[PDB]
Amino acid sequence: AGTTYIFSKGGGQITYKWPPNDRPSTRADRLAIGFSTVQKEAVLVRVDSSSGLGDYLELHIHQGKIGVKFNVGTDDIAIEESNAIINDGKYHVVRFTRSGGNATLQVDSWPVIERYPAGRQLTIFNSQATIIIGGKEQGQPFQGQLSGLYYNGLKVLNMAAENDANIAIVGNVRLVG
Amino acid sequence: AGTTYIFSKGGGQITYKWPPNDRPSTRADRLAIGFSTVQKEAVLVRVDSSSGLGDYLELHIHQGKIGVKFNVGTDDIAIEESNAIINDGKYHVVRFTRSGGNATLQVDSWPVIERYPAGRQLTIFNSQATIIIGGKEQGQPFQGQLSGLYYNGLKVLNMAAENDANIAIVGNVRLVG
Amino acid sequence: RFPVVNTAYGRVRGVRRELNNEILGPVVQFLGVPYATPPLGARRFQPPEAPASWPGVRNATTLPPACPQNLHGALPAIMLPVWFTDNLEAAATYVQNQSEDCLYLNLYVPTSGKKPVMLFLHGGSYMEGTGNMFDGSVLAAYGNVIVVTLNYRLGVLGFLSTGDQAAKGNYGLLDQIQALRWLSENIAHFGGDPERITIFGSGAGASCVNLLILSHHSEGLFQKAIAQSGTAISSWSVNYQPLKYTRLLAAKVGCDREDSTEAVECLRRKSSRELVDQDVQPARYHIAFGPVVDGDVVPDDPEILMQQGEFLNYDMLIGVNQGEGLKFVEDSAESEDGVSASAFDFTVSNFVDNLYGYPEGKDVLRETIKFMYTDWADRDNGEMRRKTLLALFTDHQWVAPAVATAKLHADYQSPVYFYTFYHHCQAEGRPEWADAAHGDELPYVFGVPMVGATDLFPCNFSKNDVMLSAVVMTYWTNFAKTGDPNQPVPQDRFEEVVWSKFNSKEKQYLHIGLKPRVRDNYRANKVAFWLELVPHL
Amino acid sequence: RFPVVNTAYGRVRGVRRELNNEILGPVVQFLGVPYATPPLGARRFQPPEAPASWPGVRNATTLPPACPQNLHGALPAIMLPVWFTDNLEAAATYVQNQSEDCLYLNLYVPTSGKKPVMLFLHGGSYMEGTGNMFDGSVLAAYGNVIVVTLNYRLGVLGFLSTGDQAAKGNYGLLDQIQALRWLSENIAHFGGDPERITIFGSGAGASCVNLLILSHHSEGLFQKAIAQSGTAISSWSVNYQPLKYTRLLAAKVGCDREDSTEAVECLRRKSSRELVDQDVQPARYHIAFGPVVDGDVVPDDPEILMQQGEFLNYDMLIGVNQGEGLKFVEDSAESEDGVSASAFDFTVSNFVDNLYGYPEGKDVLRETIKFMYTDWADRDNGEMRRKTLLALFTDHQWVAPAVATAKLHADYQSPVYFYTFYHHCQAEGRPEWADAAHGDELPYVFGVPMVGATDLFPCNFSKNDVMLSAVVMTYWTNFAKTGDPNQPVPQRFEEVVWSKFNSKEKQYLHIGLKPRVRDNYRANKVAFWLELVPHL
Ligand SMILES: *[C@@H]1O[C@H](CO)[C@@H](O)[C@H](O)[C@H]1NC(C)=O
Ligand SMILES: *[C@@H]1O[C@H](CO)[C@@H](O)[C@H](O)[C@H]1NC(C)=O
Ligand SMILES: *[C@@H]1O[C@H](CO)[C@@H](O)[C@H](O)[C@H]1NC(C)=O
Ligand SMILES: *[C@@H]1O[C@H](CO)[C@@H](O)[C@H](O)[C@H]1NC(C)=O
Ligand SMILES: *[C@@H]1O[C@H](CO)[C@@H](O)[C@H](O)[C@H]1NC(C)=O
Ligand SMILES: *[C@@H]1O[C@H](CO)[C@@H](O)[C@H](O)[C@H]1NC(C)=O
Ligand SMILES: [Ca+2]
Ligand SMILES: [Ca+2]
Repeated sequence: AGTTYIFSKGGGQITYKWPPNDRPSTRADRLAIGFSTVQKEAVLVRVDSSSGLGDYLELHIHQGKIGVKFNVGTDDIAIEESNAIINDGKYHVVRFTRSGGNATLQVDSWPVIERYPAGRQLTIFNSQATIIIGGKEQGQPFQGQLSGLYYNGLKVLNMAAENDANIAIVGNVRLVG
Repeated sequence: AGTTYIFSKGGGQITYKWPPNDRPSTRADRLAIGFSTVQKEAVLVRVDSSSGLGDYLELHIHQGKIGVKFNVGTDDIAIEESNAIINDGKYHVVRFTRSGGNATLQVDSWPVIERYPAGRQLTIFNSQATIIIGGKEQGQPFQGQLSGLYYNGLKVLNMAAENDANIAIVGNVRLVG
Repeated sequence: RFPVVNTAYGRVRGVRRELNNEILGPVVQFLGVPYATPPLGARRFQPPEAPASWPGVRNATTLPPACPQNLHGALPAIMLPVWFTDNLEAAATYVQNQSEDCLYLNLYVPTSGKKPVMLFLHGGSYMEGTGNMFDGSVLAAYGNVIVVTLNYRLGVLGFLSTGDQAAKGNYGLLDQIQALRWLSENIAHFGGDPERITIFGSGAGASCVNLLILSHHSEGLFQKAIAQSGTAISSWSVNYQPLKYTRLLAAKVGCDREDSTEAVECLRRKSSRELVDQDVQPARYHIAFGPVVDGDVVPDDPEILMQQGEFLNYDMLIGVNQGEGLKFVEDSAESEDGVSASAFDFTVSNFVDNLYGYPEGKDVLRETIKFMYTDWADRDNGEMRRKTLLALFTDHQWVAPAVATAKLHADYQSPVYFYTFYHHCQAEGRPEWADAAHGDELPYVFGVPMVGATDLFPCNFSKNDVMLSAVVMTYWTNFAKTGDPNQPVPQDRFEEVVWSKFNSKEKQYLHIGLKPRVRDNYRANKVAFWLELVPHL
Repeated sequence: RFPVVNTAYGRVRGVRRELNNEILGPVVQFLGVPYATPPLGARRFQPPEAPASWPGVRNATTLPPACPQNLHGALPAIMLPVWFTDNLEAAATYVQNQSEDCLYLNLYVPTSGKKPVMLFLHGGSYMEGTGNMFDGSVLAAYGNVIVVTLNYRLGVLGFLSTGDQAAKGNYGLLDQIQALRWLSENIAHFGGDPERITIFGSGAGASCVNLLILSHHSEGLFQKAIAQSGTAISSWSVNYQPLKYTRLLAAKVGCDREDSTEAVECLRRKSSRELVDQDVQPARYHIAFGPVVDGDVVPDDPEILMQQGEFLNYDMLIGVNQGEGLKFVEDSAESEDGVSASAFDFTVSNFVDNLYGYPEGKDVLRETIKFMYTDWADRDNGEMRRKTLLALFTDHQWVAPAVATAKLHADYQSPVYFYTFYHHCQAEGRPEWADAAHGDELPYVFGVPMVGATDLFPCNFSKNDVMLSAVVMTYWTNFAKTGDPNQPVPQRFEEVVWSKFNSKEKQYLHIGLKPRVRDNYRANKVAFWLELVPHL
């Protein structure tokens, strides 16, 4: 019920760029978003490292099922909610908590999904640089509504309506009211 | 008989030193000298190289036998007039022709002793520095009479009698006349 | 006056010591503030916990007792700072009240937000050194920063480990982390800023810094780091064979049970002085008791943890002195000429035998590091063989690991500032040919020249020394304030030089000295030899 | 004025050509004097014999024919001098009348009483060249010395060998020694001195000079030597497997019998033009037909011989240039930036494969000679990779062997003077980054700048080049006169005293526009190649 942003025809994208001297590297991450769309394939939020590093975190809908795919350095680990129908046009909420190599996913009120990949896994997400909302550059444009991107205390959607210097709006992204 | 020299009690040494720029190296060495003495253990002619090089040539009377021992780089090669006695007080002329490893030693009219050592042999007498007559420093001083020390076209005794600037005398080396 | 201050565990009373110089304000000193419960009996060889609150007012005006140690023993005489092993009799004055319950810390508060904190991790090895040797009061008044100097468990009582859970080890590291936690949750009462805690140290303490970066225990406790003359990847940084030396000590003391827990309990039943005064000699260029790679405090080999980027983007200020292997060449420091060619081929061979010992690459590596570290234009100089031996030890132990850690930290986009220290105070027994040795930057960082010679530092300081001390103190305090040695306080030839970062592509550094200049590559040839060619042999 | 001088075999008629320059006096050239019987029939593949007296007066005015060769074919381009390969069209003009009767020598008598003699042993490689290209008349008129440039059997006809007694080999060296013998027994008639015969040469010819020092055939024929940019211990100075290439040539020509004597007898029947034109490609940085260790002329391999002092105290004037491997880096001389890393490591790997080829020391050696030859302070230049590749080739092939042979000669108390050449004539097609390449000290020694540009040397020569040519010619002629480049004729070049190359302190002179007597030429890399590479 926060600063809900409307995607329109064609596509759009929201970019949050950290200051070059204050790019944070976190051992644990928390990604929360409420959304409403009927797309069968989409990329909602994609978090990238700086230049060259292969560290990334992406939230995406594959075959209608929402899931988080992140690469922390060893292998690409994906935890996906597949035992439900979520792209039915209703307002859903998804919360993802990552602690080192362990991952936890929750959607609405359905029971949590835990992922514990085998072997010794790197734990540090190195030098986050940009938050990407919409997945325009990923190849799957988004057509729907998003609300409340809480990411380690940096609500990008909250500042998007405030015309912050670091926030960039490119495309047909629209804001209610 | 040439310019005869006499070695008295205690002996002495007469030295001809090549200039430091004109030290001769020679593949074939020729020696020839007349002498008269009754000694049994002595060294007469000493040819040395400059610092470091192991090349040398020795004429010595050991156990009543006159012989020549030269080191050209591989090993010491010695040839002696074993089948005769020479220290009888008479005038004996000794000549010695060298060609690399091959050596021919002749005395008076007795048959020439020939030596053709086996194996790979070095040939060059590198950087001859001084010629020594008397053999006092070696450890076997000589006491007798010498005449015409021929060494590769250098009449050493004749030029020593001529009082050259490159000839020095020490001890009891005395001229005949 | 005595400005009592209230902490989360009670109230403490300090002092208002007045400084000798006339350009430094007064400094309030709280000496002996505890930060962890005394680990005397059954709590020995256990991680520290929070202290006990006291009713009323605690009285903190005297230097706290030192940790148990055997200074007059067979110390590792190479890794220690030169001023420590020269003035060893004066250093024993501070370690006079050695007691097991040594977990205390001393705060120096000067009198544009709240003041930053600078924690100091002392040490030359892990078996010596106490925080009372350094009076961090000149640095506090000059930079308007709070300076904290602590005491932590050392040697047998603080780093003994077996490998299993009977004694995991790294008790000194957990003591330092507990001190950082106490600072994080109690410094705002003293006027400090709990979000600008810079942690710095020289020598073995510096290694602790580079091991506190990789420990997830110290996540949000500090934000910056200043590691001078020390790394976590040198040969004497960690202990990869703790069980061997633990068993050797257990057998020496009088109990060696095949069960680790039984032997650990027996050791817990023995007096500290009895198991500290024993002598266990480690292999050369190694340590007996030190940090251990277990999995809790140090997850993996430090050389592997930083290659994979397991750190949280801490601003770093690394540094190297010109010649620190001054104790490598000590048997030949009293000769008219240098070392003989027959002896230069001997120290290098012993060096390779003690550091590599590989049966395969023992004759190809020795010949190539003999060829590299000889001045071929002066092949028979003599002195320029002692000089190259000193340079060899410095390059292998202190320069190459420092540059390696700088590159690994910069490749993951964390601001790294590299410095090289050249000037040194004219000591008494120091050879004329010698230069800035190990630990010869502490006098300048701690503002010794601004108060004159002490018992620990008896050189005479000129005006140039005072200028250099002011410059390096300004650099360090600027870093602690804003994370950039030039931003807050401009210099006042040091004025016009701008210190640049350390990018891996172009390794810019600063050549601190009487004639500073931002150079571009420090000993590129030998550093490349030690990092890029030697692994191929 | 055609002066007639009577030799030990007859009378020859010369000329009295006068030079274009004013200071230099006129010379007398006996171009075309023979020194051995021509090897046409059964004398082919045989050592030379002394000539036959001719009744009357023999005209010596025309430049004699060159020895059979084929420039427009497969030649080793790496070892050839730069001016020879660049101006190959003009160079091929001199070799036009190639005949098997090519044993001739050319004297240039100028116009204390006797004059010094300087023989020139030409040849960039062992397949090409002739003495007519080097008009040694300015050198004769300036330094007042008698310059003699000869022609000797080249390539297949003068160096073919089988190892056995069917063809001993080294017919070119035997021809050169025969020419030296003719000079020794005949130069007194022309006014020269039979006691001051210097021999000098650049390129592979200089190798001959070194191979002429260790041979007992040339015992008292000459007294000095000037070996520039050449050695007898480098990779391409001696042919170590001549039987293989001889058998390949026999198979290619048309007769390859199992018996060496029958094969040689069949070869003698072939024309001199048939076997020259066939190509026989040797391995890279090696030679096919060249000097062979046989026990007659060269007793053992040259590297061993100079270790055990098997030389007769010949004064030496050795030297090198700054960059001679200019043709090592040729495919990358027409690029915006220098050699890329993927290509630098590839060239180094090919270098190690072709030159060492040791299965054991393969990746230890390649890594260390990669690390040694790269400037780490400016690692990613790109352009400072061409310089290091050129320096690597120069150091391995020309500088390290030259320093090794200078040390070996100086260790047995025989004077050695080491020189390094830096200034090079500004050509047209030579890159700006390049420097004095192989054989770029030849215009200055022979006084080309004092006559002007010729077909072989198309640069212009300014006043600086004339001054340097005068200085270098003065040094060379002083060495010929007295064995010391300072004594007879005094000269930035007046205050410099050239010092002997001592093994302990490797003193040398740095010839150039700014000369200086330096102390150690590339001590690091030379010590690398002489004292570390053998340990891997
Ligand atoms: C992941 O879960 C395992 C199992 O409980 C635990 O041991 C480990 O510490 C967890 N890792 C993180 C980074 O929380
Ligand atoms: C010694 O004599 C043999 C006999 O033929 C000869 O072959 C050899 O060359 C001679 N040695 C020298 C050094 O000439
Ligand atoms: C602080 O403590 C000492 C000894 O514990 C005591 O003598 C002194 O009076 C105290 N300071 C006060 C009470 O101000
Ligand atoms: C201080 O100067 C005095 C007198 O020159 C000298 O004796 C003393 O050793 C010096 N001390 C130091 C450490 O500079
Ligand atoms: C020499 O040349 C002249 C003309 O130059 C000619 O008349 C004469 O026949 C020639 N003689 C010989 C022997 O070649
Ligand atoms: C030689 O040619 C170059 C071409 O640039 C020119 O600079 C120079 O002046 C010329 N020298 C003479 C003497 O013509
Ligand atoms: Ca990572
Ligand atoms: Ca010898």
